[PDB]
Amino acid sequence: KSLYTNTSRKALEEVSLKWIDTASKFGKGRFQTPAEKHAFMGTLKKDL
Amino acid sequence: MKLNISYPVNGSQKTFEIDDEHRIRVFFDKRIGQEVDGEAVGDEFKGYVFKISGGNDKQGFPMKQGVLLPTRIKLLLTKNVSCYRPRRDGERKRKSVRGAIVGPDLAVLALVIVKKGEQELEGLTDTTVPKRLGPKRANNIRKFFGLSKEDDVRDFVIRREVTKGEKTYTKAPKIQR
Amino acid sequence: MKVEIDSFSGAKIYPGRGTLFVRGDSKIFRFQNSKSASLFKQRKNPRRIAWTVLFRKHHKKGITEEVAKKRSRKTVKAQRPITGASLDLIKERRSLKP
Amino acid sequence: SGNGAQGTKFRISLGLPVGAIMNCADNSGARNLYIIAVKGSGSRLNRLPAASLGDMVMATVKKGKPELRKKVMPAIVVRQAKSWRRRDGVFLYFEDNAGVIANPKGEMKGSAITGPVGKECADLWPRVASNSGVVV
Amino acid sequence: AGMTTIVRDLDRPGSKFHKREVVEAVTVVDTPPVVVVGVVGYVETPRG
RNA sequence: GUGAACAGCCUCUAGUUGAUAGAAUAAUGUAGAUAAGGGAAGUCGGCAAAAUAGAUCCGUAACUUCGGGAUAAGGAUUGGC
RNA sequence: GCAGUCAAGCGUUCAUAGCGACAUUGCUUUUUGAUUCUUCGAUGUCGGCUCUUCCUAUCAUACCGAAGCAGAAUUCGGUAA
RNA sequence: GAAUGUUACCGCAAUAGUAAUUGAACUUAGUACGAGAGGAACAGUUCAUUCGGAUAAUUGGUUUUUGCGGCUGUCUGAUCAGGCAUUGCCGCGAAGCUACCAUCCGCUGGAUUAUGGCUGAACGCCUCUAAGUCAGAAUCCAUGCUAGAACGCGGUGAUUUC
RNA sequence: UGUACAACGGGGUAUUGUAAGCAGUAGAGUAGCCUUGUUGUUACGAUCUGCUGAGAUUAAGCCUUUGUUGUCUGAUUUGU
Ligand SMILES: O[C@H]1[C@H]2c3cc4c(cc3CN3CCC(=C[C@@H]1O)[C@H]23)OCO4
Ligand SMILES: [Mg+2]
Ligand SMILES: [Mg+2]
Ligand SMILES: [Mg+2]
Ligand SMILES: [Mg+2]
Ligand SMILES: [Mg+2]
Ligand SMILES: [Mg+2]
Ligand SMILES: [Mg+2]
Ligand SMILES: [Mg+2]
Ligand SMILES: [Mg+2]
Ligand SMILES: [Mg+2]
Ligand SMILES: [Mg+2]
Ligand SMILES: [Mg+2]
Ligand SMILES: [Mg+2]
Ligand SMILES: [Mg+2]
Ligand SMILES: [Mg+2]
Ligand SMILES: [Mg+2]
Ligand SMILES: [Mg+2]
Ligand SMILES: [Mg+2]
Ligand SMILES: [Mg+2]
Ligand SMILES: [Mg+2]
Ligand SMILES: [Mg+2]
Ligand SMILES: [Mg+2]
Ligand SMILES: [Mg+2]
Ligand SMILES: [Mg+2]
Ligand SMILES: [Mg+2]
Ligand SMILES: [Mg+2]
Ligand SMILES: [Mg+2]
Ligand SMILES: [Mg+2]
Ligand SMILES: [Mg+2]
Ligand SMILES: [Mg+2]
Ligand SMILES: [Mg+2]
Ligand SMILES: [Mg+2]
Ligand SMILES: [Mg+2]
Ligand SMILES: [Mg+2]
Ligand SMILES: [Mg+2]
Ligand SMILES: [Mg+2]
Ligand SMILES: [Mg+2]
Ligand SMILES: [Mg+2]
Ligand SMILES: [Mg+2]
Ligand SMILES: [Mg+2]
Ligand SMILES: [Mg+2]
Ligand SMILES: [Mg+2]
Ligand SMILES: [Mg+2]
Ligand SMILES: [Mg+2]
Ligand SMILES: [Mg+2]
Ligand SMILES: [Mg+2]
Ligand SMILES: [Mg+2]
Ligand SMILES: [Mg+2]
Ligand SMILES: [Mg+2]
Ligand SMILES: [Mg+2]
Ligand SMILES: [Mg+2]
Ligand SMILES: [Mg+2]
Ligand SMILES: [Mg+2]
Ligand SMILES: [Mg+2]
Ligand SMILES: [Mg+2]
Ligand SMILES: [Mg+2]
Ligand SMILES: [Mg+2]
Ligand SMILES: [Mg+2]
Ligand SMILES: [Mg+2]
Ligand SMILES: [Mg+2]
Ligand SMILES: [Mg+2]
Repeated sequence: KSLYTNTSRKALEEVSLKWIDTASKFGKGRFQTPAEKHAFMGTLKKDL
Repeated sequence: MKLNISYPVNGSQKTFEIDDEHRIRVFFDKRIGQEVDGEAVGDEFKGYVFKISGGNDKQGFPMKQGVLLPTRIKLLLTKNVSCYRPRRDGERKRKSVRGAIVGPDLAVLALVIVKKGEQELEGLTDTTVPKRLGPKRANNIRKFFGLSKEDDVRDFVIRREVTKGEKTYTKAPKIQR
Repeated sequence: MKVEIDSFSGAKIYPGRGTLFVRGDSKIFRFQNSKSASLFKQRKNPRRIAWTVLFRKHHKKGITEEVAKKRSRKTVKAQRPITGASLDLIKERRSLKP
Repeated sequence: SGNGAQGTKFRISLGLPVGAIMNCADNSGARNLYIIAVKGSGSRLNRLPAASLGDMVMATVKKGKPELRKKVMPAIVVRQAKSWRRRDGVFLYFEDNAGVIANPKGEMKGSAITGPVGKECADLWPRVASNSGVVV
Repeated sequence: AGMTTIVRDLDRPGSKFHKREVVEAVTVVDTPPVVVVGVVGYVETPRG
C-alpha cells in the first residue's frame, strides 16, 4: 500500500481494459486461443 | 451506426439507429450479401433475417459488391457499373470506393429483409406501399394477368384516375408491341 | 481496436504487433513479424511461399467446404398493384382464366 | 522544435544525428539537407544531438541550387526510416530520411512537399500540414 | 508470473491521446490467498 | 577432383593421431564474428575494420617521353538441365 | 590575478543607481619571476582520452534585497557549490 | 568465515550512504504596464531534457538451438543419409542476454538562511532586535530508499540418550 | 511411499516451409525395339504436382501429463 495519497491525475485515472493479449510468449504468437487458431488454420492432418 | 432497412414485399423502408458496439458487432467482418440473423441486433428483430446490401462510410463513399476488403480503394470504373455514372460516351473516371466488408467506420449499413421474424416492425411490415407503374407492353399485361393471346388487352391495361378540381380524369398507358 | 493483417503473409496482426512500413509511394505494408518483413524486403513473391495465405488461396489448398452449397433464399408473392389506379379493382379483375 | 511549433510532441526515437543527410522533400530548389544541429536538445559529453520526425534542425544544402548552398537555414524533419513507436503501439518507419527547409517560425520556403509526411510532424507545424498529400 | 500487453482507452483531457486507445505492457503476479498464522506486538523504546 | 594453376578446399598411397588432464563457462582478456538509424560527428590522422575482387561482353578522362595513363572511371552478365 | 578605503570627477540635474582619478591598505598562489631547501646508485620531466572528488572569486537553476526597475529586457548586491 | 550452548524462523535499527534535474507549449493573455512600439507572472494542463533504478509484453540487435530450409568443392559405387572445409557459405530462426534502438517507476513532513515583518525598549520620540516573535530557499534534519555493527539487540520455534 | 521425484512416452506451445516413399495425361526433350503407329510401345529427363501447412526440431533456464519404467537411511558434526 502506497505511503501517500497521490492526486496526480495520472493516479486517480480509472482504467478499464479493452483487450488483454493472450497469444503465446514462447514465440511470435499469432493466436489468442486454440479456438482462434483452429478457426483460421482449417483442418490438420492430426485432428478429427 | 444508422441502419437503412427495406422490406421488398411491401416496398417499405425506414431507417433505424444503433448505438452499441455489441449490438453492432454482429455485422462486422460480414460482406455484402451474407445473411445475418436478427436477435443479435435487438429484441425487436428476433428471428428476422437481414441480407446486407451495401452502405456508406463517414465521408459517404459507397460500398461496392465484391471488392472484399474492409477499407477504401480507388478504382477505374466504367459504364454499367456501380458507384459511377459516366458523363460521356466511353468515359471512365478514377474514383475512390469503399469495400464490401462492414466496419465501424460505416455511417450507414444498407439492409434487406428476407425472413420476417416473430414480431412486426412499425413503419415496415405494418405499412405497404403500392407499385407506382403498371404493365405497358402487350404481352406483359398478358402476363401480369395471365390471359392467353385471345382475351384482348385494351381493357386490361391499368387506369389511373386524377382530378382537375371538378374534372376527375382517366389516363391509361399506350400498349406497345 | 482493429486487428490488422500481414500484407505479405496474411496473418492477423493483433495490436502492438510486428512493424509498419510506409513505402516511398505511400503504399503501406503491415508485417506481423520479421519473417514476412524480410521475405518482403527480399523481393520474395508471396505466391511462391507455401505457408502464406496468398499461396494457399491460389493453390486451392484446403478450402473444401466454402465451395460446398448452402440454403439462403426467400418466398414472397405480394400484390401492391399501381398507385392512383384502384388496387381494389386490380385483383378482382385479376381472376385470370388461363 | 521551439518557435512556431504549436502543440507538444511525445518523444520519438532519435534517428538523425548531426551529420546525417536527409532528402529534401519540398520544391525550393534544394535536393538535400545536411544536419548541423537539432533545436531544443541538450548536453552530454560526447552525445551527438539527434533529430526525429517533426524536429527543427539547422542544416545546409549540400546538393541544391547555388543560391541555397553555403549557408545555414532551419529545416523540419518529415520522414524517418529509424523505426519509432506511437502511443497506439505501432513500430513504423519510412523508407527515407527527409525534411523541408523552413524559417524559424516554421514556414516553408517552397510550396509542395514531395512524398508522404509523418502525422506527428503534420500535427506539429501547420504550414507543413497544408503542403502535404498523404499524411502517415 | 510474467507480462502481457493491454489495450485500453485513455482518459487524460489535454493529451493528444485523450480518448484514443493506447497499448501498454503489464506484469501479472500469481496471488492465491495468504493464510494468517500469528500476531506479533511491537512496543516503542528509546532504542526504537 | 574442382580450378588458369605445383593456389585454396576435399581425397588415394604412405605417415601420424605426439602437444598434462578433469570440472565449470564470472569479471577482464587474447583470437574469430554480428549489430537497428546515422555514416568519420571518433582520432594527430580513417589506426582498425568494412567495401572491392574471378571471368565474358560493353564502356573508358586529364595529361604524356606516344611506350602509356588502364582492370582508368562506369556498367551488364554468370546455376541446373 | 582578485578585493577594498578616501572621494576629485563621470553619470542631462545629482560624488557613491552604475562607475571612479590622484593616492592608499590588502588578499591569492592555475601567472611569471626570485631562491636553491628536497630528489642526480633516477619521484616517467607536453596534450588529449577516461574517471572521481574538492574549492568558490556563482555562468545556469531556488528565494531574496537594489536600480538612472513603467512593461519587457538588463544591471548591482545577499543566502547559496 | 572460527568463536559468544546448538539450530531455525521472524524482526528492531546504531552508524554509514542517499537523488533527482532543467526546459518548453497550452492556458492565464495580446491581459497587468505603456502614447506607442511592444509586453510578463502565480494557479491549472500537456509534453520534454539531463540523471537515476528496474524491466523484456511489444520492436530491434545477437545465433553453436549448428533448429528447419537453401548452395559450392569433395569423399561414402548410386539411392537414402551423411563426413570434411579452425563454426565451409547463405535465408529464416525460437530461448536467453540486451537498447532513450525498447517499456515502466523516481516520496512529503519539519527546521532554517538571506530577506520582508510583528511587538518592543534601550533613547518619554523612533527603530525587525536588545528580551520575545511571524513568514521564508535548488539549504538542512527527518519521512522514504540501500547496507545492517560479521565483538549492537528483540520476539519465537525445536532442542540429540545406547 | 505422495496434487513425491526422475527417465521416457503423449498433448499443448513454438521454429522451418512442405520429409522419405510412391504416383502422375505435368516436363524443354532424348534414346531403343518392331508389328513403322489414325495417343505404337518400353523405358530415361533439371524441374513440377498430389498424398503434405507436410516432415524435422521443440528445454537443454517453455507449458502440461490418470501411460510406461525406475528411485526413496550413505557420510560428518553440534549441548545452556
Ligand atoms: O626523478 C627525478 C625526475 C625525473 C628524472 C628523470 C626522468 C623523469 C623524471 C620525473 N621527474 C618528476 C620529479 C622528479 C624528481 C627527480 O629529480 C622526476 O627521466 C629521466 O630522468
Ligand atoms: Mg411499338
Ligand atoms: Mg532481423
Ligand atoms: Mg527477432
Ligand atoms: Mg525533389
Ligand atoms: Mg569527446
Ligand atoms: Mg562540387
Ligand atoms: Mg497552401
Ligand atoms: Mg618419419
Ligand atoms: Mg606445451
Ligand atoms: Mg584444461
Ligand atoms: Mg549456465
Ligand atoms: Mg550500424
Ligand atoms: Mg552513405
Ligand atoms: Mg574531425
Ligand atoms: Mg563526408
Ligand atoms: Mg574532436
Ligand atoms: Mg597529422
Ligand atoms: Mg588536429
Ligand atoms: Mg588500413
Ligand atoms: Mg555488410
Ligand atoms: Mg596501377
Ligand atoms: Mg587515374
Ligand atoms: Mg542461363
Ligand atoms: Mg581627492
Ligand atoms: Mg543622484
Ligand atoms: Mg557632476
Ligand atoms: Mg592565475
Ligand atoms: Mg635527479
Ligand atoms: Mg633516489
Ligand atoms: Mg611513481
Ligand atoms: Mg624516471
Ligand atoms: Mg565549505
Ligand atoms: Mg560568495
Ligand atoms: Mg535619478
Ligand atoms: Mg538579500
Ligand atoms: Mg556538489
Ligand atoms: Mg560540501
Ligand atoms: Mg556458528
Ligand atoms: Mg563450548
Ligand atoms: Mg494569445
Ligand atoms: Mg512611455
Ligand atoms: Mg545445413
Ligand atoms: Mg529415387
Ligand atoms: Mg576426412
Ligand atoms: Mg586444412
Ligand atoms: Mg530475441
Ligand atoms: Mg534512462
Ligand atoms: Mg523514495
Ligand atoms: Mg526537524
Ligand atoms: Mg511596527
Ligand atoms: Mg531577523
Ligand atoms: Mg535576535
Ligand atoms: Mg539594540
Ligand atoms: Mg514556528
Ligand atoms: Mg530537492
Ligand atoms: Mg513519505
Ligand atoms: Mg549482525
Ligand atoms: Mg538474534
Ligand atoms: Mg531414475
Ligand atoms: Mg504440400
Ligand atoms: Mg503414453
